[PDB]
Amino acid sequence: DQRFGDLVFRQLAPNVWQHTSYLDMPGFGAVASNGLIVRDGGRVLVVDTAWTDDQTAQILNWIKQEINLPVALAVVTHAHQDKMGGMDALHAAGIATYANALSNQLAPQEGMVAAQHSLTFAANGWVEPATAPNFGPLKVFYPGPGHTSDNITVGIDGTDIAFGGCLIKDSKAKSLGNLGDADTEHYAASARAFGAAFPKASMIVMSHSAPDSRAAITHTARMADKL
Ligand SMILES: O=c1c(O)c(-c2ccc(O)c(O)c2)oc2cc(O)cc(O)c12
Ligand SMILES: [Zn+2]
Repeated sequence: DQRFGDLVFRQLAPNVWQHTSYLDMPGFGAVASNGLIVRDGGRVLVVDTAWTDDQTAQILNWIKQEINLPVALAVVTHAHQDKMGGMDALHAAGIATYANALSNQLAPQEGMVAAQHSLTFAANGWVEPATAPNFGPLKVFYPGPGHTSDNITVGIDGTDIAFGGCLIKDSKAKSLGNLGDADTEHYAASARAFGAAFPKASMIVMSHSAPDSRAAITHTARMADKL
Protein backbone atom coordinates (compact mmCIF):
# COMPACT_ATOMS: atom_id res chain seq x y z
CA ASP A 1 0.00 0.00 0.00
CA GLN A 2 1.14 3.54 -0.79
CA ARG A 3 0.49 6.31 1.73
CA PHE A 4 -0.69 9.54 0.12
CA GLY A 5 -1.57 12.32 2.53
CA ASP A 6 -4.70 11.32 4.41
CA LEU A 7 -5.48 8.43 2.07
CA VAL A 8 -3.93 5.13 1.00
CA PHE A 9 -3.62 3.84 -2.56
CA ARG A 10 -2.90 0.38 -3.91
CA GLN A 11 -2.61 -1.05 -7.42
CA LEU A 12 -4.66 -4.15 -8.19
CA ALA A 13 -4.21 -4.30 -11.95
CA PRO A 14 -1.98 -2.46 -14.51
CA ASN A 15 -4.95 -0.15 -15.19
CA VAL A 16 -6.95 -0.60 -11.97
CA TRP A 17 -6.08 1.22 -8.75
CA GLN A 18 -7.81 1.13 -5.37
CA HIS A 19 -8.17 4.06 -2.99
CA THR A 20 -8.90 4.04 0.74
CA SER A 21 -10.54 6.95 2.57
CA TYR A 22 -10.51 7.19 6.36
CA LEU A 23 -13.15 8.88 8.47
CA ASP A 24 -12.23 9.93 12.00
CA MET A 25 -14.99 8.85 14.35
CA PRO A 26 -14.45 9.73 18.04
CA GLY A 27 -14.74 6.69 20.27
CA PHE A 28 -14.42 4.22 17.41
CA GLY A 29 -11.42 5.18 15.30
CA ALA A 30 -10.90 5.43 11.57
CA VAL A 31 -13.44 3.91 9.19
CA ALA A 32 -11.94 2.90 5.86
CA SER A 33 -13.87 3.17 2.61
CA ASN A 34 -12.35 1.75 -0.59
CA GLY A 35 -12.97 2.74 -4.19
CA LEU A 36 -11.84 1.90 -7.72
CA ILE A 37 -9.92 3.92 -10.30
CA VAL A 38 -9.81 2.49 -13.83
CA ARG A 39 -7.97 3.94 -16.82
CA ASP A 40 -9.63 3.55 -20.22
CA GLY A 41 -7.25 4.74 -22.89
CA GLY A 42 -6.83 8.45 -22.37
CA ARG A 43 -9.65 8.86 -19.88
CA VAL A 44 -10.10 7.96 -16.22
CA LEU A 45 -13.19 6.31 -14.74
CA VAL A 46 -13.81 6.46 -10.99
CA VAL A 47 -16.13 4.27 -8.96
CA ASP A 48 -17.58 5.76 -5.76
CA THR A 49 -16.27 8.76 -3.83
CA ALA A 50 -14.62 9.33 -0.45
CA TRP A 51 -16.16 10.02 2.96
CA THR A 52 -15.86 13.75 2.40
CA ASP A 53 -15.50 16.11 -0.57
CA ASP A 54 -12.06 17.13 0.67
CA GLN A 55 -10.85 13.53 0.59
CA THR A 56 -12.47 13.09 -2.81
CA ALA A 57 -10.50 16.09 -4.08
CA GLN A 58 -7.38 14.37 -2.74
CA ILE A 59 -8.16 11.41 -5.00
CA LEU A 60 -8.44 13.73 -8.00
CA ASN A 61 -5.02 15.09 -7.05
CA TRP A 62 -3.54 11.61 -7.08
CA ILE A 63 -5.19 10.86 -10.43
CA LYS A 64 -3.77 14.06 -11.95
CA GLN A 65 -0.35 13.31 -10.45
CA GLU A 66 0.12 9.62 -11.28
CA ILE A 67 -2.16 9.16 -14.29
CA ASN A 68 -2.31 12.80 -15.47
CA LEU A 69 -5.51 11.98 -17.35
CA PRO A 70 -8.95 13.63 -17.02
CA VAL A 71 -11.88 11.86 -15.39
CA ALA A 72 -14.69 11.12 -17.85
CA LEU A 73 -17.41 10.19 -15.38
CA ALA A 74 -17.96 8.87 -11.87
CA VAL A 75 -20.35 6.10 -10.84
CA VAL A 76 -21.44 5.58 -7.24
CA THR A 77 -22.81 2.38 -5.69
CA HIS A 78 -25.53 3.93 -3.49
CA ALA A 79 -26.79 7.08 -1.76
CA HIS A 80 -24.70 6.70 1.38
CA GLN A 81 -22.17 9.02 3.03
CA ASP A 82 -19.52 6.28 2.86
CA LYS A 83 -19.69 6.27 -0.94
CA MET A 84 -21.32 9.58 -1.89
CA GLY A 85 -19.46 11.84 0.50
CA GLY A 86 -17.65 13.60 -2.30
CA MET A 87 -20.39 14.65 -4.70
CA ASP A 88 -19.70 18.38 -4.59
CA ALA A 89 -16.00 17.81 -5.23
CA LEU A 90 -16.93 16.00 -8.44
CA HIS A 91 -19.41 18.67 -9.55
CA ALA A 92 -16.86 21.36 -8.70
CA ALA A 93 -14.34 19.57 -10.90
CA GLY A 94 -16.90 19.24 -13.68
CA ILE A 95 -17.06 15.47 -13.67
CA ALA A 96 -20.33 13.87 -14.78
CA THR A 97 -21.86 11.89 -11.94
CA TYR A 98 -23.86 8.73 -12.59
CA ALA A 99 -26.02 7.14 -9.90
CA ASN A 100 -28.99 4.79 -9.60
CA ALA A 101 -32.44 6.32 -10.13
CA LEU A 102 -33.47 5.36 -6.60
CA SER A 103 -30.19 6.67 -5.19
CA ASN A 104 -30.85 10.11 -6.69
CA GLN A 105 -34.29 10.00 -5.07
CA LEU A 106 -33.05 8.90 -1.64
CA ALA A 107 -29.91 11.07 -1.71
CA PRO A 108 -31.73 14.33 -0.69
CA GLN A 109 -33.44 12.40 2.10
CA GLU A 110 -30.15 10.97 3.33
CA GLY A 111 -28.67 14.46 3.20
CA MET A 112 -26.52 13.80 0.16
CA VAL A 113 -26.31 15.52 -3.22
CA ALA A 114 -27.92 13.50 -6.00
CA ALA A 115 -25.88 12.76 -9.12
CA GLN A 116 -26.36 14.52 -12.45
CA HIS A 117 -27.34 11.31 -14.22
CA SER A 118 -29.71 8.54 -13.22
CA LEU A 119 -29.06 4.93 -14.21
CA THR A 120 -32.05 2.85 -15.24
CA PHE A 121 -32.03 -0.90 -14.66
CA ALA A 122 -33.75 -3.79 -16.39
CA ALA A 123 -35.86 -6.56 -14.82
CA ASN A 124 -32.79 -8.81 -14.86
CA GLY A 125 -30.78 -6.31 -12.85
CA TRP A 126 -28.56 -5.24 -15.75
CA VAL A 127 -28.12 -1.53 -16.42
CA GLU A 128 -29.89 -0.04 -19.42
CA PRO A 129 -27.26 0.96 -22.03
CA ALA A 130 -29.42 4.00 -22.83
CA THR A 131 -28.59 5.57 -19.47
CA ALA A 132 -25.00 4.34 -19.72
CA PRO A 133 -23.35 6.41 -22.48
CA ASN A 134 -19.64 5.70 -22.96
CA PHE A 135 -19.24 3.63 -19.80
CA GLY A 136 -16.61 1.45 -21.41
CA PRO A 137 -15.45 -1.33 -19.06
CA LEU A 138 -17.77 -0.13 -16.28
CA LYS A 139 -20.53 -2.73 -16.38
CA VAL A 140 -23.25 -1.88 -13.88
CA PHE A 141 -25.52 -4.48 -12.31
CA TYR A 142 -28.31 -4.07 -9.77
CA PRO A 143 -28.46 -7.18 -7.53
CA GLY A 144 -31.51 -6.10 -5.57
CA PRO A 145 -32.40 -5.14 -1.97
CA GLY A 146 -29.32 -5.80 0.15
CA HIS A 147 -27.35 -3.21 2.14
CA THR A 148 -29.94 -0.76 0.85
CA SER A 149 -32.67 -0.72 -1.77
CA ASP A 150 -30.61 1.43 -4.13
CA ASN A 151 -27.28 -0.43 -3.95
CA ILE A 152 -25.68 -1.45 -7.22
CA THR A 153 -22.55 -3.33 -8.21
CA VAL A 154 -19.99 -2.61 -10.93
CA GLY A 155 -17.80 -5.05 -12.82
CA ILE A 156 -14.62 -4.08 -14.65
CA ASP A 157 -14.98 -5.58 -18.13
CA GLY A 158 -11.71 -6.79 -19.58
CA THR A 159 -10.59 -7.89 -16.15
CA ASP A 160 -11.52 -10.51 -13.55
CA ILE A 161 -12.25 -7.79 -11.01
CA ALA A 162 -15.65 -6.79 -9.64
CA PHE A 163 -16.80 -4.23 -7.09
CA GLY A 164 -19.24 -5.47 -4.46
CA GLY A 165 -19.57 -2.05 -2.85
CA CYS A 166 -20.81 -2.14 0.73
CA LEU A 167 -23.12 -5.05 -0.03
CA ILE A 168 -20.60 -7.87 -0.26
CA LYS A 169 -18.42 -8.63 2.74
CA ASP A 170 -15.05 -10.38 2.97
CA SER A 171 -14.70 -14.13 3.54
CA LYS A 172 -13.26 -13.38 6.98
CA ALA A 173 -16.09 -11.14 8.15
CA LYS A 174 -18.30 -11.93 11.14
CA SER A 175 -20.95 -9.30 10.52
CA LEU A 176 -22.77 -7.89 7.49
CA GLY A 177 -22.11 -4.36 8.66
CA ASN A 178 -24.69 -1.58 8.81
CA LEU A 179 -28.07 -3.28 8.43
CA GLY A 180 -30.15 -0.20 9.17
CA ASP A 181 -31.81 0.32 5.80
CA ALA A 182 -30.78 -3.14 4.68
CA ASP A 183 -33.18 -5.79 3.43
CA THR A 184 -33.01 -8.77 5.76
CA GLU A 185 -35.04 -10.90 3.33
CA HIS A 186 -33.40 -10.29 -0.06
CA TYR A 187 -29.84 -9.80 1.20
CA ALA A 188 -28.70 -13.34 0.38
CA ALA A 189 -30.65 -13.40 -2.89
CA SER A 190 -29.05 -10.12 -3.99
CA ALA A 191 -25.57 -11.21 -2.88
CA ARG A 192 -25.90 -14.40 -4.91
CA ALA A 193 -27.20 -12.41 -7.89
CA PHE A 194 -23.97 -10.42 -8.03
CA GLY A 195 -21.95 -13.62 -8.00
CA ALA A 196 -24.01 -15.00 -10.87
CA ALA A 197 -23.75 -11.80 -12.89
CA PHE A 198 -19.95 -11.80 -12.65
CA PRO A 199 -18.86 -15.47 -12.30
CA LYS A 200 -15.49 -14.84 -13.94
CA ALA A 201 -14.50 -12.18 -11.42
CA SER A 202 -11.86 -13.65 -9.11
CA MET A 203 -11.04 -10.41 -7.31
CA ILE A 204 -14.00 -9.03 -5.40
CA VAL A 205 -13.24 -5.53 -4.18
CA MET A 206 -15.45 -3.99 -1.52
CA SER A 207 -15.61 -0.74 0.44
CA HIS A 208 -14.83 -1.93 3.98
CA SER A 209 -12.45 -4.78 3.24
CA ALA A 210 -9.37 -5.41 1.11
CA PRO A 211 -9.94 -7.21 -2.26
CA ASP A 212 -11.01 -10.77 -1.54
CA SER A 213 -11.77 -13.85 -3.62
CA ARG A 214 -15.13 -15.25 -4.73
CA ALA A 215 -15.34 -16.80 -1.27
CA ALA A 216 -16.38 -13.36 -0.06
CA ILE A 217 -19.62 -13.61 -2.03
CA THR A 218 -20.48 -17.06 -0.71
CA HIS A 219 -19.56 -15.98 2.81
CA THR A 220 -21.80 -12.93 2.59
CA ALA A 221 -24.68 -15.04 1.26
CA ARG A 222 -24.15 -17.64 3.99
CA MET A 223 -24.31 -14.93 6.65
CA ALA A 224 -27.33 -13.28 5.03
CA ASP A 225 -28.95 -16.71 4.81
CA LYS A 226 -29.49 -16.43 8.55
CA LEU A 227 -31.74 -13.38 8.42
O1 LIG B 1 -20.47 2.01 5.96
C1 LIG B 1 -20.80 2.50 7.03
C2 LIG B 1 -20.00 2.36 8.16
O2 LIG B 1 -18.85 1.65 8.08
C3 LIG B 1 -20.42 2.96 9.34
C4 LIG B 1 -19.94 2.53 10.58
C5 LIG B 1 -19.13 1.41 10.68
C6 LIG B 1 -18.69 0.98 11.92
C7 LIG B 1 -19.06 1.67 13.07
O3 LIG B 1 -18.62 1.25 14.29
C8 LIG B 1 -19.87 2.80 12.97
O4 LIG B 1 -20.24 3.47 14.10
C9 LIG B 1 -20.31 3.23 11.73
O5 LIG B 1 -21.26 4.03 9.30
C10 LIG B 1 -22.21 3.94 8.33
C11 LIG B 1 -23.41 4.61 8.50
C12 LIG B 1 -24.39 4.58 7.50
O6 LIG B 1 -25.56 5.25 7.67
C13 LIG B 1 -24.16 3.86 6.34
C14 LIG B 1 -22.96 3.18 6.17
O7 LIG B 1 -22.75 2.47 5.02
C15 LIG B 1 -21.98 3.22 7.16
ZN1 LIG C 1 -24.17 2.28 2.47
